Amino acid sequence: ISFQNIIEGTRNFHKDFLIGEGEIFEVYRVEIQNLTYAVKLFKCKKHWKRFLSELEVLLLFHHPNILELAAYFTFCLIYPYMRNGTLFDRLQCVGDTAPLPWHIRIGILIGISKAIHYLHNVQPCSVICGSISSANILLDDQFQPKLTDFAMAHFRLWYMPEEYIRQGKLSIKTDVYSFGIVIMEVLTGCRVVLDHIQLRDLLRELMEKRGLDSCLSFLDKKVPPCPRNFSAKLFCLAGRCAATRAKLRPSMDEVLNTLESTQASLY
Ligand SMILES: Nc1ncnc2c1ncn2[C@@H]1O[C@H](COP(=O)(O)OP(=O)(O)OP(O)(O)=S)[C@@H](O)[C@H]1O
Repeated sequence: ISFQNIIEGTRNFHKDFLIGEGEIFEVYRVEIQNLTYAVKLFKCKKHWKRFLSELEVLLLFHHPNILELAAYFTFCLIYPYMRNGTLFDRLQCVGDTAPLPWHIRIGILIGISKAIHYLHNVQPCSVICGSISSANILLDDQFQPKLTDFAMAHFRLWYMPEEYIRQGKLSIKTDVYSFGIVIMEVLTGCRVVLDHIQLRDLLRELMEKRGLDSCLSFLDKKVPPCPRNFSAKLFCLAGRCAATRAKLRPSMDEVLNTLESTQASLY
């Protein structure tokens, strides 16, 4: 609420409160009364335009699965603290946390797809998210997912498709492509790059040569296998989302409906 609040809430930015740091922000945990926050300390015109883009999105649009801006000062942005961390960290079991069970994994994918579906259709101009990734998906105390990072958003590089890298093109289908790779991480528990090939290339090669049921062998070993058709629907959906040709990718609306029927077969 005040900046004085952030100094006290961090014991003046003591290291005990430092969460981490990226390219644009230094990030601290802040305790203000009986709520916990993460403050992203704005640390180059490129940097600046990405700060504005983050502010623009979060001040105008709101969704249960988008991490909301609570306050800002101007230089910093304050968000509610997400105690279960990033999807990436949980898939990689950072800190020796237990692997996520399938019903949470599919719930995470559904929530994020709703957030993207909402952003792709907000009343004035639609929003292309631009930085969809397992790192930018945060998780609350019940593993409800929260989409974050709109520094690359636009109104209409492992996660980026060819037509973006090669020709600068950007669309609704950009987010679908990135989301497809996230599904691949969620199914396998692998990083986007493997110990040195890309997860997307490995799964696409396997699906073309050996069909959808052969990916069963790449399901995350740290849980018992999900049902066969759950796996096949999700690998299929991931492969289509990550297609090289944008025209082959489903809309996020169709993705959401597919994810939701996939969840039903789990129950
Ligand atoms: N609301 C939050 N709750 C918990 N951890 C958070 C929150 N916001 C940021 N973090 C973490 O703080 C650390 C640093 O954040 P980053 O996302 O790397 O910052 P950034 O400067 O926006 O990043 P870019 O993408 O590299 S510009 C990461 O480990 C994040 O997961």
